[PDB]
Parts: sequence; structure tokens; C-alpha cells
Amino acid sequence: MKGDTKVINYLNKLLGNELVAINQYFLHARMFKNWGLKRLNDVEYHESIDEMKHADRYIERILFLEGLPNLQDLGKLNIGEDVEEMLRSDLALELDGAKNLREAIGYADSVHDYVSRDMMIEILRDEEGHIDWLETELDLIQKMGLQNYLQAQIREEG
Amino acid sequence: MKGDTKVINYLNKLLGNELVAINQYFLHARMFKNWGLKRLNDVEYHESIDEMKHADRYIERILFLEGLPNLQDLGKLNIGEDVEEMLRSDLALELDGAKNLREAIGYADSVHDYVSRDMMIEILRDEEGHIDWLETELDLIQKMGLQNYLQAQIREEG
Amino acid sequence: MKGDTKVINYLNKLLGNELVAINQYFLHARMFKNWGLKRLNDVEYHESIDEMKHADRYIERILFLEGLPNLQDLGKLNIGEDVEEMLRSDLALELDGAKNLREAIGYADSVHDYVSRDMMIEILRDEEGHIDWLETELDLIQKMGLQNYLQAQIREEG
Amino acid sequence: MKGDTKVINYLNKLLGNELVAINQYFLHARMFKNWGLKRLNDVEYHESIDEMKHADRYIERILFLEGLPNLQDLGKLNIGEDVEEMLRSDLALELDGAKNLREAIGYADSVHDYVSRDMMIEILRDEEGHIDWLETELDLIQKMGLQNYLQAQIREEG
Amino acid sequence: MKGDTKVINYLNKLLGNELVAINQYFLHARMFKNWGLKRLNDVEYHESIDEMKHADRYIERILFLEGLPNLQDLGKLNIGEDVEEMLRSDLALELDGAKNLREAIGYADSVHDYVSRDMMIEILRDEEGHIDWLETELDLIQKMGLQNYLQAQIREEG
Amino acid sequence: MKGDTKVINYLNKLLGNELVAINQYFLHARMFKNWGLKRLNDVEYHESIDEMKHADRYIERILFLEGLPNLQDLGKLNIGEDVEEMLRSDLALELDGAKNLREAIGYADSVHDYVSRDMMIEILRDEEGHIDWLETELDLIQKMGLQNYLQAQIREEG
Amino acid sequence: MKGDTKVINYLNKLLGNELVAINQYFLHARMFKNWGLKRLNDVEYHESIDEMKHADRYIERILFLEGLPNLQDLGKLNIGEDVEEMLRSDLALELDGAKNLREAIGYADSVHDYVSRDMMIEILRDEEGHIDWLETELDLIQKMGLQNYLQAQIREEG
Ligand code: HEM
Ligand code: HEM
Ligand code: HEM
Ligand code: HEM
Repeated sequence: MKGDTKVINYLNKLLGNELVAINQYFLHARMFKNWGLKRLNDVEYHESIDEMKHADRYIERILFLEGLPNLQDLGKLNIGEDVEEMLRSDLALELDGAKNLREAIGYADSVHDYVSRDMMIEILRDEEGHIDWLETELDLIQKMGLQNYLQAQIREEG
Repeated sequence: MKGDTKVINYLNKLLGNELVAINQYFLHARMFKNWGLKRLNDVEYHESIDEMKHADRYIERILFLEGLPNLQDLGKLNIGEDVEEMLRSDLALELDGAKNLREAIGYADSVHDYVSRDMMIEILRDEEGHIDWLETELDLIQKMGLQNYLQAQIREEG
Repeated sequence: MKGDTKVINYLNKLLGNELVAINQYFLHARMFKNWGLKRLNDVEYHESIDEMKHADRYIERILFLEGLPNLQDLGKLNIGEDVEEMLRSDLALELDGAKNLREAIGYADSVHDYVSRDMMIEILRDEEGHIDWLETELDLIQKMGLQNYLQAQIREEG
Repeated sequence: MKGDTKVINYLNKLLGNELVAINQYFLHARMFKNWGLKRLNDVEYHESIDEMKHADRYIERILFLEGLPNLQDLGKLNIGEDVEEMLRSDLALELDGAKNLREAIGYADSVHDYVSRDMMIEILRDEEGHIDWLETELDLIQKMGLQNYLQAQIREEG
Repeated sequence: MKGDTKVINYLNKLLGNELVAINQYFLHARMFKNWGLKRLNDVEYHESIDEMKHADRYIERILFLEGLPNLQDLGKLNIGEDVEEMLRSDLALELDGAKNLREAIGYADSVHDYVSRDMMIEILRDEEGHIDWLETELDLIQKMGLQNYLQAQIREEG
Repeated sequence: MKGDTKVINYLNKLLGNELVAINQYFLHARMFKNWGLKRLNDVEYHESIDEMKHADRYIERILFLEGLPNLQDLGKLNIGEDVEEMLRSDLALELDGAKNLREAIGYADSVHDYVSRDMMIEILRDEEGHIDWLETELDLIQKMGLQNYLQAQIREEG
Repeated sequence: MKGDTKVINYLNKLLGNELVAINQYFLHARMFKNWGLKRLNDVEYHESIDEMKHADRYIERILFLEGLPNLQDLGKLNIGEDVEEMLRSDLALELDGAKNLREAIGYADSVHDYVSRDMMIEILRDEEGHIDWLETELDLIQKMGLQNYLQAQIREEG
């Protein structure tokens, strides 16, 4: 079904966001794993899988709408060298994507692409979830201190 | 453990190869899926997962060897517009990566990084497997003709 | 038990036939497999196993009859380069072996080696079965055409 | 994938070795069985199956590398007339094949056919295993004497 | 159904053979058992049961063909006083019966009693099996010596 | 099979390394256990078992190659009096053994003892694993502080 | 709990005995295994595990008593080149350790270290068991002769 061009541009832009997130989350995950921070590896890995699911949904939708999914261009990764810096970087990234999602959703509504909108709102709900988790972790680091926070990541949560 | 610098460069280059393959295979997969070529979607999807496993192994190894995995730079994707063109493009990609793998393996041996070598030989064996599958599909297309080949992709293989 | 010498010669000759068939069927099988003709690989492989069972029975019988099984001499393989040619070659081979079997059976009867005869008649019945299958495949190729025939070999039969 | 020609020659030569071993082990097996040496029949039979697995791997690899597997030429079998002679003959055969394998492995490495190499190293490890078993049996025959050794072969090992 | 008279004579003669074998095998069995040669008792007992099955088949066939089964006349038993002598005696007996069977089979064919023939060929195959076993035991006795052979009969084979 | 003498010397030297590691890991384990550091006892104990498996493989291989395994000479243990010191000492030991392994592997390749090489590469991969674990623990001690690190060892990991 | 110094010296001396036994039994085991003496490998291996258990108990007890377990010094191994010699050597070793154990037990009683005593008496009971087994094997070798004894080791005991 031939979709609205600008919706497809938005879908590719959102896809672009998820594909930086996929990589940034995966590197973070295995960095944590290397450091023995088993629990942060588990969560961030699962967030990488999450963003993959999102990318998949965009790709399928762009294809359905008869556009060309763009997996060639990759935005700036910001990796960071310590836990806080890396968590903070994932948070900034989620925040910029939420912003883009809010914009795309409003526009999809105005051209009547209600199913693209509906798919985007579910994705935003997952992002808003990641935002919740990242914010909480960052606050825990301040409240309990860095040493205690690290000790609490050594064992995976059952 | 501080690894050999040039081994790490090779590992990042190989990682680079897998990360273009991951995307190219995934897009191909969902293109096939959109076209209703269910079987080609199943196989190519499973090859995308495969290349992810490889990327993961490189990332973990670079990290262990104390280098910086590079997920920022992404090489040229070549997507193609029909089945043959797309299969042929995946084949050219596997062929270039096999070449890089052969080179890296020889060098790892000469600096005594036998475990990096061992990991790379297993990966090359998986690639060589994908090469086998792609070559066979491309020959089937010529032997049975394009129409018959497409009909044979409509149902997933149990 | 000391057997009739000429029966043993026949047994070795028949053994010789099975041992060329074993190899020819196995190579054909893996050629088909390489080409992705999964179904022809399954059947021809199972025919290779079949001829092995036959060879085993000859070997045991020659030994029981106190002769020397001959596994040293190997007759002409005729491999062929395409499906028809290869199928036709297996058929010619079965036909020559059936001829030898008919001759050996008649002779075993006339020297009263009824158990060798009985074993040979069961083998001939298996060969006659392979002959049936090969003839049918070759006719299917003409009736449905080569392209359709090949497409029909891509998936293994459950 | 077009392989190195000389690698293919080596693969065919190794294949040639396995195919003499297949037959020599099988005849030995059924000779032992006829003599009631149940245990030697069980082991040697299982070694025949082993060499078949090896031949299969060569055949598939030659085919993948786009060469012509050679099952037509069969090297000298040396059967022998008693246990020691026959065991010793299998040992000489394994020793010559190990020699060929060592040469092929070194050459595969130097043309970068690392997966052929990897396959060959696993095969050599199985051969080295057969060598171990044969050497041990031959020493047992001297240590316990031939009569005791034979009595020990009458019952199959659970 | 009124059978050929001479076929019935042959059937009774063969029956006569089995009925001496039944007794000779049973006595041998329980002699071995008494001597503690548990394994030879197991096998020879099972051969006695075997010959009973054969007698049964003759009896039923003679009756079907409307003749009178003869269980009154019993040929010469040759018991023997030691293992070798007794094994050798069972072997001579099987050899004479195989001779009779060969003759009967040829004659049944020439009067078209194909089912009597078919029954006789299966019996001959069982006899040929007993012949194999006896020959092997007698050769084992020479190869491993009498003392070792006896020790090997003390425990039953699982 | 008569092996290369210098390969056997290397195998004995590597065996020597594993046998110091076996003892050093076991003492460390039970020291941790005594101190109530349950988790460090579990891991180090499992590393002692690991090094035993390695010693076993060397011993068997030396024996196969017809050399004399040397379990008489035992290198310097360095025990240490606190967690860091003891972990650091295990790390120095793994590092020296990895060095020896790298040398032995290269030499085995040059005399064509590919199966010894293959066994050594698997062992090196296990060592490289222990190196990873030790390095991570030592870094955790600095990152979370000694008191927090110790508290984290009190309970065994499920 | 601060133990008696001389008890700790005894514990270390006994530990020293077990650690030579561990190695001597393990080498013997794998020597038997190499020779195909499967049964002697099974038993001696299990005795090596046994002596490890003993070493473990000493190590834990020395640590509890606040002494320093000594795994650095290793007494004279006496390996031997044939079965008898090797069995005899394990027996001499058990005999010397039993002597040391008797001495240590008496002394532990006189300084009131009743739990060390109790642990040592259980160990002595296990040693006395090994002594029983070794003595019996050595006598069996004389009673049945070396050839028969070896044949009896070829199969593992269920
Ligand atoms: C390039 C860096 C990437 C890495 C390192 C990576 C890694 C992984 C790994 C390790 C898995 C687990 C394999 C499994 O399913 O068992 C996985 C799953 C998956 N990946 Fe990726 N991935 C990457 C990018 C992508 C991309 C670009 C896509 C396409 C949008 C994608 C799609 C998927 C999907 C659909 C799954 C299955 C999720 C599930 O059901 O568990 N991945 N990935
Ligand atoms: C010419 C003398 C040979 C004899 C007497 C022989 C005999 C046998 C027998 C009795 C079996 C057991 C059947 C079964 O799988 O249940 C077997 C299995 C097999 N044979 Fe052969 N064989 C011979 C040569 C070969 C050759 C040349 C090849 C090809 C390389 C081959 C390939 C195989 C394979 C792949 C199996 C299946 C193994 C398994 O999964 O158990 N054989 N053979
Ligand atoms: C005269 C000496 C014989 C002796 C000492 C003997 C002994 C035995 C014994 C101990 C059994 C096992 C009983 C069972 O089935 O549980 C048996 C079975 C049997 N016997 Fe006899 N037998 C003799 C002759 C015969 C004869 C002349 C016939 C008739 C042809 C015969 C027919 C059978 C049959 C049909 C069985 C059953 C086999 C089975 O299913 O296990 N026996 N015999
Ligand atoms: C001398 C100090 C040693 C100590 C204190 C020690 C301790 C232990 C203990 C407690 C076990 C567990 C028993 C079990 O398997 O359930 C074990 C297992 C084992 N040990 Fe040792 N050991 C020592 C040296 C050695 C040596 C030198 C070898 C020979 C290379 C060896 C070979 C083995 C093997 C093969 C196992 C079985 C592993 C398994 O399957 O769990 N050990 N050791």
C-alpha cells in the first residue's frame, strides 16, 4: 500500500535511532560483562534485543508502505568510559528518540496513518520504560554511592 | 590481558564485516518476507542471527584483549532490487569477509594469538557454510528457472 | 564348510558389483546434496547403505564357505555430469548386476548351494526395487520436464 | 567456492587412504567374526564406520571446493592370515595415512585453507586414536600370549 | 491335499535326522551342564529346541500332505565322552543332514512341491548356521587350547 | 607412537606448570573457605579441578607418545597471605604458563604434531579464561573496595 | 583455634605422604590405561581420588588449627616399569604412611587433640583398605601367573 512519504521519512529516522541504540546498548552490555558487572550486562543486553525488535517493526512497516528502509546511515554513538557516563549516555539517547517519536506520532495522526501511529505509541511506551530504568539506576548510584552500587551488580538477578 | 594491537585491528575489521552482513541479511530477509518468499526470509533471518553471534564473539574478544570495539563505522551495504541481485550481493560480501578472515588467521598465528585464531577459524567455517548455501541457491535459480524457483520459496521448510 | 569354488567366484563377482555400486551411489548422493537436490541425496544415500548390506552378506558368506573375499579389485565407475546422465548410469549398473545375479542363482541351484541361492534371490529382489525407482525417476524427468523435476527435489520427503 | 587445486589433490589422496582402510577394516572385522573373535569384530567394524565418516567428509569438501572426488582408484589392501598379521597391517596403514595427513595439513595452512586444515586435524586425531588401540592390542598379544589373547576376544565388551 | 509319495519319504527321512539331533543335542547340553560348562549347555540346549521346531514343521507338513509321520525309528546317536568328541559328533550329524536336505530340496523342485521346498530351504539355512557355530567352536579349541577353552565356558553369555 | 622428544619435553614442562597450579589453587580455595569467603572457595576449587583435567591430558599424551611423564619435580608455589596477594599470585602463574603454552604450540606445529598442538590450544583457551576471571576479580577489588569485595564472597553463587 | 605445633607438623607430614601417593597412583593408573589394563586403571584412579580426599582433610584441619599446609615439598616417587614393580611400590608407600599415621595418632591422643586423632583413624582405615587390595593383587599375580593376571585386567569390572 503506497504510504505517505513523510511518514516513511519519519519511520527511517526512528529506525536510525534504534539502530544506534542497538549497538550502543550491546557494547555497553559486554563492557559491563567484561568488568564482571553481570547484572548490568543482563539488563543492557535485553535492551539491545528490545531495540532490535523495534527496528524490525519499522523495517517491516516501511516495506509494507513501499519505502526503502535505510540501514546504511548510522548516527553518533557515545560510548563513555565508566558506568555513570555510559548509563547517562544511553539516557540522553532515549530522550532524543522519545522526542523524535513524539513528533512522528503527531504527524502520522494528521495524515491519518493510524496504524503507523499505533505501532509508534507502543514503541514509545517501551522507551519510556527504558528511560524509567536508566533514571532509577543513575539515582541509585548517588544514593548508595558508587562502590556499593558496583557490588550490587556482581550477581545476576534471578 | 593486553593483546597484540594489530590483532585487535583485525578483530575490529572482521567485526566491521559482520556488522554490514547483519544489516544486509536482515533487510534481505524482510524484503523476501514482504514479497511472500517465506523460505528465503527464514534462512536469511537465521543468517543475520548468525552474524550477530560472530559480532558478539569479536566484541568480547577485543574487550578481553583490552581494545576498543568499533561499532561506529559501517561499510557499504549493497541491497539490490531482485532475488538474484540480492543473493549475489550477500555472496560477494561473504567472499570479501572470507578473504579478510584468511589474512587475520595467518597473522594471529604468527604473533602466537592462538585463541583468537581458533575463534576465527570457527567463524570462517560458518561463513564457508553461508557461501555454500548462497552458491547453491544461485545455481538453482538457473537450473530450474526464476518462476519455479520463486514458487519453491512460498512455503517455509519444516 | 568348504563351498563350491565356482559359487565363491560368483559371490566375489557379485561382491565386486556391489562395491562399485556403493561408491557410485554415495558420490551421486553427495553430488545431489551439493546441488541442493536434497531428496535425491536422501534416496541415493539410502541406496548406498543398501549395497553395503549386500556386500556384507556376500563377504560373510564367502568367509563361511571358506573362500577369500576380494575387496581389492574395483570395476569401472561411470559418474556422469548431470542428473539424467547420473541416474542412467546407476540404472545401467543395476542392469548388469541383475544379469550376473541371474547367472549366479541358476548355477548355485545346479550345485545344490540352496542357501547361497536364497540369499542371492533376496538381493536380486532389492536390486529389482532400485531398478524400479531409477526407471520411474528417469520417466518423470521426461514427463514433467527437467526444470520441474529439479524443483521437486529441493525438499526432503517426510 | 573454487578451492586450491593441490588441496583438492591432497583431499583425494587422503580419501584414497580412507577407502582402502574402510575395506581392510571391514574384511578384518568379518574374518574375526567368522573365527568367533566377537570383540575384535565389534571394534574393527566400528573402525570401518569411522573411516566411512572420514571419506564422507572428504567427498563433501572436495565437492564444495569444486573438485572431482576420486572413488575409482583403490590402493593396495594387505589382508594377512592371522590376528597379529592383520592387526599389524591395519597399523602400517594408519601410519602411512597419518604421514599423508601431516603433509596435507601443513600445505592447507600455507595456502590459507584453514577449514580444510581444521577438518583434517580432527580426522588425524581419530586416526591417532586408532593407532593407540592397535598398538595396545599388539602389545597385549605379546604380554599375555596369543592363546590368552584370543580367549579374551570371544565375548563382546558391554 | 495328497502329496507326492517320495516327497513324504524324504520328509520322514529328514524328520528322522532331526529327531536324532534333538536327543543328541539335549544329552550333550546336560552333560556340559553337569560339567559346569554353563555356556555350552545354553547353546546346545537352544539347538535342541531348534531341531524340535524343525521336527514339528516336518510333522505338520507330512500330515497336511496326507502321509504318516514316522517317530518310531531312531537313527544312531553318537554321544562321545569329551567336549571335542561331542562337538565333532554334532558336526558330523549336521553334515549328513545337510546332505539329505540338499537331495530332498532338488527332488521337491522337480515334482513341483515348491512349498515343501521352501520350508526345507529355511531349515537348511538354520542347519548351515549350526554348522558355522560348531566349526568355530572346534577351531577355538585348537587356537586357544583346551584348558582356556573350558574356562571360557564356565559363565553364561549375557 | 614414538613422538618428537622436544614435544615431550614441552608436554612435561606444561604438565609441571599445571601441577603447581593444581596445588596453589587448592590451598587458595581452602584458605578462602576457612576465612568464610565461600564464593572464592567455590571458584578456586573448580579451577584446581580444571588444572587436574589438563594434567591428565598431558600425562595421557606423553604416555601415548612414549615418553615418561614427570610428576616428581614441583616448581615454586607462591601462596600469599591476603586475598589480593593470592589472586595476583594465581594470575602471575597463569601468565607464565600461557607464555610456555604459546611457545610449545608453535613448536608442535613446526614438527607436525598437530594433535598435540590441538590439545594445547584448547588448554590455552581454558587458561585465558582463568586469566579473564582473575583480572576481573582484581579490578573489582579496587573498584568497590576491599571491605565490599569481601562481603560479596560470603555467600555461594547459585 | 590454635592447635598443638607438633600435631600440625604431623598433619603436614601425613599430607606430604598423601601427596606423593596422589601422583604415584595417578601415573600408575594412566600407565595401566595406556597398556589397556582397563581394570587396574579404574582401581588406581579411584585410589588417587581417595588420597586427594585425605589431603583435603589434612589441609582443612591444619588451616583450622592455624598452621600452614605445606604443598611445596614432594617426597620420592618410585614409579617402576612393570605391573608387579608398580604395585609393590604403591604397597611400600602405603606401609610407610601407615607407620607415620600410627605415630601421629598416638601423639594426638597424648596432647588431647581427639578430633585430629579421630580424623586420622578414619584415614588409616582407608589406607589399611588399600594395603589389603594391593597385597591381594600381588598374591593373585603369583597364584594365577602374570599372563593370566594381565588378561583379567583387560575389561573393567561392572
Ligand atoms: C549489529 C549489532 C548487533 C548485535 C551485536 C546483535 C546481537 C544479537 C544477539 C546476540 C542476539 C541473540 C540471538 C538469538 O536470538 O538467540 C540477537 C537477536 C536478534 N536480533 Fe540482533 N544484534 C545486532 C543488530 C541487529 C539488527 C540491526 C537487527 C535488525 C533490525 C537485529 C535483529 C534481531 C532479532 C529480530 C533477534 C531475535 C530476538 C529474540 O527473539 O530473542 N539485530 N541479536
Ligand atoms: C565397500 C565396502 C563397505 C562396506 C562393506 C560398508 C558397510 C557398512 C555397513 C554394514 C553400514 C551400516 C548401515 C547403517 O548405517 O545402518 C555402513 C554405514 C555407513 N556407510 Fe558404509 N561400507 C562400505 C563402504 C562405504 C563407503 C565407500 C562410504 C562412502 C564414503 C560409506 C559410507 C557410509 C556411511 C555414511 C554410513 C552411516 C554410518 C552411521 O551413521 O552409522 N561406506 N557401512
Ligand atoms: C525326547 C527327548 C526330548 C527332550 C529331552 C526335550 C526337551 C524339551 C524341553 C526341556 C523343552 C522346554 C519346555 C518348554 O517349552 O518350556 C522342550 C520344548 C519343546 N519341545 Fe522338546 N524334547 C525332546 C523331544 C521333542 C520332540 C520329539 C518333539 C516333537 C517334534 C519336541 C517338541 C518340542 C516343542 C515344540 C517345544 C517348545 C519350544 C519352545 O517354544 O520353547 N521335543 N523340549
Ligand atoms: C595434590 C593435591 C590435590 C588435591 C588436594 C586434589 C583434590 C581433589 C578433589 C577433592 C577432587 C574431588 C573428588 C571427586 O572427583 O569427587 C579431585 C578430583 C580429581 N582429581 Fe585431584 N587433587 C590433587 C591433585 C591431583 C593430581 C596431581 C591429579 C592428576 C593429574 C588429579 C586428578 C584428578 C581428577 C582427574 C579428578 C576428577 C575431576 C572430576 O571429574 O570431578 N588431582 N581432586
